[PDB]
Amino acid sequence: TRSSVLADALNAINNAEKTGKRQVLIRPSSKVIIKFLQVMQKHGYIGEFEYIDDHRSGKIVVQLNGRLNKCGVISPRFNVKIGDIEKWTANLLPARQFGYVILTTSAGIMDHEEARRKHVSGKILGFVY
Amino acid sequence: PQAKILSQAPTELELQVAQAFVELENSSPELKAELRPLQFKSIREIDVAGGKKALAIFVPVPSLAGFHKVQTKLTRELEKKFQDRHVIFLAERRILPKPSRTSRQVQKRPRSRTLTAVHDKILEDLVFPTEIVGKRVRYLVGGNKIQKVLLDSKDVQQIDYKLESFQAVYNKLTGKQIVFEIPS
Amino acid sequence: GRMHSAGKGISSSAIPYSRNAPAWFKLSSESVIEQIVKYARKGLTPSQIGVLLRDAHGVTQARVITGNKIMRILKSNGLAPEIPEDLYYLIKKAVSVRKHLERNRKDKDAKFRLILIESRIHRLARYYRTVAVLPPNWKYESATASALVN
Amino acid sequence: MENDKGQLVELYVPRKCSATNRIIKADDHASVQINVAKVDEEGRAIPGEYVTYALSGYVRSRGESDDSLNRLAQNDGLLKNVWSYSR
Amino acid sequence: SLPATFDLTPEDAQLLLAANTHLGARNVQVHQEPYVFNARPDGVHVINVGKTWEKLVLAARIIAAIPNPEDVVAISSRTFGQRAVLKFAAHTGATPIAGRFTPGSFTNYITRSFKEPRLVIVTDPRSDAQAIKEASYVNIPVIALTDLDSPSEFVDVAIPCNNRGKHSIGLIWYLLAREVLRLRGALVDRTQPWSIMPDLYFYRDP
Amino acid sequence: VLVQDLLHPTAASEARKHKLKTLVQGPRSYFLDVKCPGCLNITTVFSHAQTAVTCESCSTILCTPTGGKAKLSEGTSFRRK
RNA sequence: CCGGUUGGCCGGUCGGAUUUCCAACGGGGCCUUUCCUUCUGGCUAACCUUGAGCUUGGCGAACCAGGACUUUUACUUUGAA
Ligand SMILES: [Mg+2]
Ligand SMILES: [Mg+2]
Ligand SMILES: [Mg+2]
Repeated sequence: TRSSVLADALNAINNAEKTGKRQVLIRPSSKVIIKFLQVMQKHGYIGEFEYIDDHRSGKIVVQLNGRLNKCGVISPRFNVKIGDIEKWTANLLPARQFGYVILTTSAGIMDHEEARRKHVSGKILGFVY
Repeated sequence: PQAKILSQAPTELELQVAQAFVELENSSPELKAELRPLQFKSIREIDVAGGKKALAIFVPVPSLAGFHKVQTKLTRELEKKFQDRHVIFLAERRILPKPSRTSRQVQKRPRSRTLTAVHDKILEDLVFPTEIVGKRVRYLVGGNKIQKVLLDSKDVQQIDYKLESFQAVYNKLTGKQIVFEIPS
Repeated sequence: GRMHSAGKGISSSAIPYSRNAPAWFKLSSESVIEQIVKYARKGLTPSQIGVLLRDAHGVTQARVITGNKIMRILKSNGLAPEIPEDLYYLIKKAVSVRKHLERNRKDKDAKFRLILIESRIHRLARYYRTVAVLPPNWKYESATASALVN
Repeated sequence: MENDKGQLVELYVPRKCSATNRIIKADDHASVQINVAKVDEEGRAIPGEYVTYALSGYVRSRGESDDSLNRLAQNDGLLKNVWSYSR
Repeated sequence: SLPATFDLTPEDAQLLLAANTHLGARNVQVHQEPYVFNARPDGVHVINVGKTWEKLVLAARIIAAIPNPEDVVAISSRTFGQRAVLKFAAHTGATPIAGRFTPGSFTNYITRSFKEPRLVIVTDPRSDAQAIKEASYVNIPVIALTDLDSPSEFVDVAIPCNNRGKHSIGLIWYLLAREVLRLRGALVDRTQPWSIMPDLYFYRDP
Repeated sequence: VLVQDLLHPTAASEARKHKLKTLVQGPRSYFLDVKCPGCLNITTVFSHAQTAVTCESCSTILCTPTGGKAKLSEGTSFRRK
């Protein structure tokens, strides 16, 4: 059964970006999905998305430009301290100049570089480049 | 006549719409002793971009049904006596704030007292003769949101002229930005 | 899904978007509420009450005409059952399978299906016990179950 | 890509597909670059005055080159009623 | 954009609906075809000939962009299009390949039939699949006289037409030749018709 | 196809789908008001009924249940409410 | 609204830095329905005050003290030992 709606969302976005499509429908649209998409959107990896309100959970239609190589999830949400962020970024980012590890810290959901600016850590959710 | 429908110390504006109520009540006895219980708390005037201000008439939540039974008639007569205005009856609903981690316990905060529920209730009661059939929320790339609501095509002649004023009153009450759409 | 089978069907009701319904319906809340408790007084479960309100009367679904649900209306008016409806139906299905098995011992399929039925009974009984609508020490056992059906 | 003081390095900034915004590699032998001639006020095409479209080998092998070229041409105004967004 | 003399004239529409160019395929429909306009109670679909006119004038714009007209190549291994591509090759600089496309004509640079075209136009993508398959090896754009059930992979401009009929294939090649000569300026009269009859591009039985 | 409007499907294509696989799910059933021969006695009946619905004035049974939509009896006059 | 760091600024000495300054990043105060608990005193913190612009007489953490009521964790930051 569905354990991770965020993982299903990111897998659907990956299949869409492999096929060359400019849009994808996400179901069922949690809060963490919205915040993850907002992080991807601020860096310019997706574009506009819209939240369809059916009354059950919501759906989302994201618009895709050509810039995304792979958005992924890290399951389980490992507990991450501040040196752990640099080992995680070295393991799963393609270069040291682009790409973001997204992690849910106690001051909201953010990427790893803004977490370094705020000096805060937390649990790891996924990655984007 | 005037002050009984009102609550506490009234303002001239409130008094004026109260006089509109009592000069409605003396005629047409098919609303007399039906709208005798009807009574509002206050009135807020907020300017739309068109020059013409709007009238939000805040009614108590039990009262709301009773207003809705006669609401078209009242908004017609009141807009027909208060020019340069559109007129709506909203219900004053209380928000209790979301309890923090350390904050000391109070009762369970039922779902009607949350900000999302009262905000889509005022969105519901902006447009009363029609029905919301859809709701969209656009997330633009600059970082700001736009909520779109979708109204059914029945009785849209009642509020097709008030829609940009509906937008301005929702922006004043919530800080959000809404757009309206009639699928056709 | 279909936890005790291999079926994967998707067939359910698709309730509408309007939570306030249906704008051809002129009746009041108290009339359908007295209709509900009249149907409950002659011994009908909430499913059958909702079916009768849907077809004969125009009642799209009782949560949107009135404020609350059919079982809440019955519980507040004092006609709530001692055990919930789905548990009761599973127990009476089990008692029919046991009576058949006493008659026809060589039905290995009935033995298998009985094991499935009693597994479903224990799953509901664990859930209802954990929300305290059944008292703890409520246990399904067959010789008690033949009489809890009445 | 550039060094610490301008001086662009990464020779051969490559082309990108007009449909999927994907890099056309140096050995993508299925990729094409369409040139459509421009017209000026007489019915006649001007030599050397083009509107240009690069299409990658990926969308061509999937068969969806023709719809992508329809949408790209209709967006640039050189078709009127061939492409529909509501599909 | 276009000066609106390029709209579908009633004369050209008469030619199109006379040749049965609108009569598309059977309820087989490759899903890459939004060109279909309605359907017939017969089970046969109708093609939107306005879209056929727009795709044809787009293909004419693409053909006219080529600097040396000998670099356009027209392919028809079907008998109904051989005379058509020979007449198109007469009226335009294009080299024809009528009949057999020998493989390795676009690859295999020591072959005697070695062409290096900048654009190739085929009659049926299914029957002329060898030409489009080699064109996908050497970066060559492909224009195809498509039907509603044709294999449109590696086709970039698909002109929808009834390619089961004798008159339709010839009319499409005729209209294509006429439009590229009009854009090239060999036919200065954009409004007046052509002295060449569309019956010149037709298949004859022996 | 690689570009399409998922937010605004055409009315035909939404009518082709299953009731749960549309954009927002909703019923394709409806209600009818049925009038029985003789006494006027308008009564509202669900389109897929599952019960032998009868008018309150007389046993003049209005619909019979089937696997799908209910079969309305022969002298009856319905309007789609 | 307000200050905090990195810039930035007449390159002021020919690689030193007086901030009226553009910018980025990171906090805090207040309002917007926003309880994110306060029973007793000294002391009054802001402070009513205020001298013609240093005056005599308003809200307790602003400074503590005294008791009283406390949903419970996991996680992460900082620090002690
Ligand atoms: Mg504490
Ligand atoms: Mg199982
Ligand atoms: Mg399933």
